[PDB]
Amino acid sequence: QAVVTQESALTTSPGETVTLTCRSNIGAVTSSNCANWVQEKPDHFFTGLIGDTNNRRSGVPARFSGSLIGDKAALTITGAQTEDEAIYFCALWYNNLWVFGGGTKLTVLGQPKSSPSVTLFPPSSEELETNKATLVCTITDFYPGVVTVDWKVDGTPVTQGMETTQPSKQSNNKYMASSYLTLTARAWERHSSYSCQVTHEGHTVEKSLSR
Amino acid sequence: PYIADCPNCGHSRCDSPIAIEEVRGDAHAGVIRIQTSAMFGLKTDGVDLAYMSFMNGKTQKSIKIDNLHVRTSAPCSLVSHHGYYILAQCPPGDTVTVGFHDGPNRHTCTVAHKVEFRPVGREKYRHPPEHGVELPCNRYTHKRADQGHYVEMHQPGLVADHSLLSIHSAKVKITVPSGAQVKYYCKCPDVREGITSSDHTTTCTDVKQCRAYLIDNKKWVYNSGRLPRGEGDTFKGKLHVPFVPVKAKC
Amino acid sequence: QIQLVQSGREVKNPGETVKISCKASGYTFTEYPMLWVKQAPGKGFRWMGLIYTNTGEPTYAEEFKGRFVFSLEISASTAYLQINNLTNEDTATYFCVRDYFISLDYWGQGTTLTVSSAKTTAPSVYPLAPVCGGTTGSSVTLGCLVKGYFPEPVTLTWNSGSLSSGVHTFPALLQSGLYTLSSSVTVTSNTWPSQTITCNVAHPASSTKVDKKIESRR
Repeated sequence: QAVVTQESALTTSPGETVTLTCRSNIGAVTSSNCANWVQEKPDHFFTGLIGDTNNRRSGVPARFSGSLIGDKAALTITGAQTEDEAIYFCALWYNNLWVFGGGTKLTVLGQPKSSPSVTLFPPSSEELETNKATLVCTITDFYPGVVTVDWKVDGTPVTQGMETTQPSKQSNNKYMASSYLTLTARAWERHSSYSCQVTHEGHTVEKSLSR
Repeated sequence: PYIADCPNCGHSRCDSPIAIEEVRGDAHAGVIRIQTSAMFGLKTDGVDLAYMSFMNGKTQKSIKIDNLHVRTSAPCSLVSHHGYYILAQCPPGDTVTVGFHDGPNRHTCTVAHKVEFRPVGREKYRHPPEHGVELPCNRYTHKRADQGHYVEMHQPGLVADHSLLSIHSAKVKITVPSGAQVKYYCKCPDVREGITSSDHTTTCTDVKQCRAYLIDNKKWVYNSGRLPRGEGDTFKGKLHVPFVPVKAKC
Repeated sequence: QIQLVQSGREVKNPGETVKISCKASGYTFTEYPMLWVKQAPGKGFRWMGLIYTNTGEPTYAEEFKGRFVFSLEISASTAYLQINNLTNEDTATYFCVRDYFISLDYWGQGTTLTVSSAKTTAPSVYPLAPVCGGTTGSSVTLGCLVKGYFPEPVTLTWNSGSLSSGVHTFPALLQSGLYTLSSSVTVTSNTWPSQTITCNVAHPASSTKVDKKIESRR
């Protein structure tokens, strides 16, 4: 019966100072709200940063500090780093329960771009023994995390049969994704040239197999 | 530096550290000896009478005296401070009105007290002249090296501080200044004394039904009427008065 | 130091019950109670309640009083979430969390539940070896395709988990009523096919375990 509000997204560059805020719909935030700040890195990875407004969890870099600014709780990153790019959630206590904010997606300049590593595999034979054939195109270590995957059977853009996952964040903070093109044992044996084309930060990478 | 309840603290009854008790317009020399509940003088530790320590929070603030103002019907003139106590040359005034300037805020304190200054003599002036005869007036000293009397100054009682009683995300959460003694329970049944570090509260939830207390008797106080008793004991702390009334010839 | 490791992700058809464990490490269980938080797919983070790991009394958020029940295997430093009469809109991830320092200091890994009607289909595990010709670089990428299973989850390791560096496991995705997952691994060209590289797959719901060694196409 209280609504915590946070900035939606904030973009900064390595070395800058950035402030995230946490607003309560009922009134000014005070020390009896024990503002907590939590960080979510990709992979459902949670860590606590600050608690009780300004107590930094142990092993959280000092570039992170909490405080009350005006009528709201604030988190300041002093010397933001590339590693700080994540979702920050604030939590406020209200005498009997906790209310979490919507979280702020923070983007920090860094991590020089990285091209994808693409590999296309042929349907294995144990699978061709099922009267099925699935060409797997794996794409890993790319950043920025956005790609376009296009399949081309025998020179012709396939347009049905393919499925491409959504970019998932790896540990190093780069992304990955795979695309599947399912044919029939038979569709397989028919056509002759398969190719998985991946477009990333303007360059294209085509990986073709030959049956 | 004690903090008490000023009666007409700018708006109305605040709790100023410079809460004025024991106004003494009883001498002749245009002078009043006053006690603030604030202990200006040296700092917290060791230096320079002309600095300024009042209470902000549970905490002191031992900094410069920059812009003191005692005043009455007119602005007074400071004479000297020592301890809780200031001497200042004032004119007559129906009231007494005191205040410094921390710098962000005026933060004054004011009080009623019937003041007059008859000079000693068959002349009923309103003010001391530059000339005339000298004769035995009653008056307070400039100085501090003074023992002619001493007032009892034993401990403080507790004080409220609801900045302590935060929330442990569902429960009301007390903390401690520095390991000080926080005397705690709530209307519900939970921990009943409180002599602790930072506790939580299993039972109650609301901040407004709990005992935010500070038994912090590492430094005694003046025994103001606007003090709550330290219920335990009459601790020691017999402490002098600087500004003795002396037989100056005004 | 402090590790809260949670159970793996379940699939359950509407109406069922689930018991999600949270095994605590590094602290004395008893002086720090447990927060249960629901991060729903879109919606963001929500406090589900707190359990006094000392007395055992739970607090539920009002949204959670009813089908939700917190309990603890005190003795083993485990806290557990049980959601009975599962509703389809309970698919989400649930985190256990330690309440300390006037907030929450450590969060678990999460246990994701996918409430969904469906039978039980064992996966087909297929080796992904490089193209029949050449493939000459300083390194080499092999793969493993885990196709057509239900429900979640499956676990996948490489060489019983001794080969974890250079691995990309790709989140399972639903296609035609079945889940499909895949993984790649990259090693130096001297390692493979000199040394054996094996994909290990388990599908608990069907009691299926498959070990598939990646063999050269010729």
